Amino acid sequence: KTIFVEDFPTDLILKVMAEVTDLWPLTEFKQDYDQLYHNYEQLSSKLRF
Amino acid sequence: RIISSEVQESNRTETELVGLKQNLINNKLKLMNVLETGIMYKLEILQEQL
Repeated sequence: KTIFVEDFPTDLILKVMAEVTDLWPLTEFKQDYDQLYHNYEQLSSKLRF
Repeated sequence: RIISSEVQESNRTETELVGLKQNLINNKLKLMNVLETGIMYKLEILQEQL
């Protein structure tokens, strides 16, 4: 059976992209990860509480 | 000389062509495997989920 990416939990996708930014730490990618992780811990974490 | 350079060489070429035929048949069987039990099976499951 086929399962979409969104069916995987958001935390695992965030960890994958964090690893990607670890292996490609260039400033634009690092800033994009910082912004997206801040949006994570703000919006989705506020939604989590 | 006729047997070796012409008849047996023709036999060797014929055997190589038969081996290519068998390889093509195996590739065809694999492609029907990827199709029926695969790509059409994937089509069936995708249509089921859709």
